[PDB]
Amino acid sequence: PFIECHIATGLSVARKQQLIRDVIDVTNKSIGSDPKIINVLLVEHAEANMSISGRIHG
Amino acid sequence: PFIECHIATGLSVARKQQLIRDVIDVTNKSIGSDPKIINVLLVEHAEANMSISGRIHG
Amino acid sequence: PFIECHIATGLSVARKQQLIRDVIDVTNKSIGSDPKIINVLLVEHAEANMSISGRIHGE
Amino acid sequence: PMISCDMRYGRTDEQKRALSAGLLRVISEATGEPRENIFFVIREGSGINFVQHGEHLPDYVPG
Amino acid sequence: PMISCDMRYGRTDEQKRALSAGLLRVISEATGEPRENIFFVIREGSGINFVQHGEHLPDYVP
Amino acid sequence: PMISCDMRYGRTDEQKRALSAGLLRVISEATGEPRENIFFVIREGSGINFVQHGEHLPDYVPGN
Repeated sequence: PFIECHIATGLSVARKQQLIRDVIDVTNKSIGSDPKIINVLLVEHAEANMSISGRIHG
Repeated sequence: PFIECHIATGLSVARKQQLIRDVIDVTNKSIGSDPKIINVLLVEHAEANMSISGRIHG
Repeated sequence: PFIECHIATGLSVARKQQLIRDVIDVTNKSIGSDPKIINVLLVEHAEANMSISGRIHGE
Repeated sequence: PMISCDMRYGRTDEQKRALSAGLLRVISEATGEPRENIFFVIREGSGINFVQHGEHLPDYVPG
Repeated sequence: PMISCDMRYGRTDEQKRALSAGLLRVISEATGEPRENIFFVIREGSGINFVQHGEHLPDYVP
Repeated sequence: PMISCDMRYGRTDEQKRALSAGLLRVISEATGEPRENIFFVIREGSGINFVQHGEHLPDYVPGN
């Protein structure tokens, strides 16, 4: 699989590393994919540039 | 829906914020989606990193 | 086609432009697409934010 | 500019034309870019492929 | 947050439910964001559409 | 590196293989990244799903 995670800027380096590890782990466990075919991209955005459920930041 | 918009850097916060509002509204009007299931991501790029119809910037 | 390329930061602007030219060229050559229907987006990332085949950068 | 829309299967060709027309209009107004400089792609999937408020969506029903 | 997962067609609804539950939990835990503020989409395609180390994948078999 | 290509349904297996080989080569040469560190995904859809020059595309001819 290829998992792209769009998150707000601001997490520490250790937090981002652990998130990638955790994404790999839960993908492996839930659908059985060998880590060898799991690919992860973490991308950070300003909160202003993201809207979930039609919500405008601020 | 999830709408991802890749635009050139340099637009204003109000213009980007209005753009997000405009995309939510037009998705609502065109396909009838309730804003609660509309999600928008705005991503800004240097002009040199984008090519439409095989055009090379500059 | 719309081709999005996620690469590590570190290339020059000139090298990135050549990359786009070459992506357009190989797409045209491999599937016969006229450049007029080829679209390319290059996105740069820190190495730490990318994992291929479950590998963690630094390890 | 490049725009993508992931949404459930089931929209008519006419609905997709209305969506593109609207998105192109608003992107053009924001960026100053003409239609010639905008690309748009719709990506379709089943309801189970979309999760909002923690819950998977049902398959799309017109109306 | 917004999460997407591109994977081969063929996973069951039950497998997709387990995947979403897992990804939502770990993203929520990392970011401090409630599940209310997370969107997730799965995108599916044929095996030939997936290329890992230059090799095209076979179709998935559930 | 991770590469995606959104395009209409209808390209042959041979064409998809030629596309991946070419894109991998160009990316490798530009980035110094080995074959082992590159991922590529093709996302297919109907012609109506693609809009260029303000107009929706017809379906791709021929097909698979």
